[PDB]
Amino acid sequence: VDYGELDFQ
Amino acid sequence: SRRWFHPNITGVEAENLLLTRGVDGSFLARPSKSNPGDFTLSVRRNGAVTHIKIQNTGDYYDLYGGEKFATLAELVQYYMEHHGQLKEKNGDVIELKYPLNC
Repeated sequence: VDYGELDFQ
Repeated sequence: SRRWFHPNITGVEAENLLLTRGVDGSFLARPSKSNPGDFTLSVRRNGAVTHIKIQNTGDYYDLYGGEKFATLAELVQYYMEHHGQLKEKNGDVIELKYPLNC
């Protein structure tokens, strides 16, 4: 853990 | 009801739980430890677990970006039903398929 990074639209 | 919500679990416990009891696509929500008031999604994918921060401002919920929702259940259901909308930087979707019940 490890927190993923997000791609929005 | 919100069966996918685990009120008394940490991230390491969520991880173990998804690995033992779930399949790839299994997911759950829990309270954030890193930020009280927030929540966290923990998602099994390719045999490992990724964790996703959920912002609770008091007004609405989101994933520190993306579309905003009045409630936690609306956010979870939206991402269950719009699989392309939740992706990491590398282009891989993070798929919320199978809610792991408490």
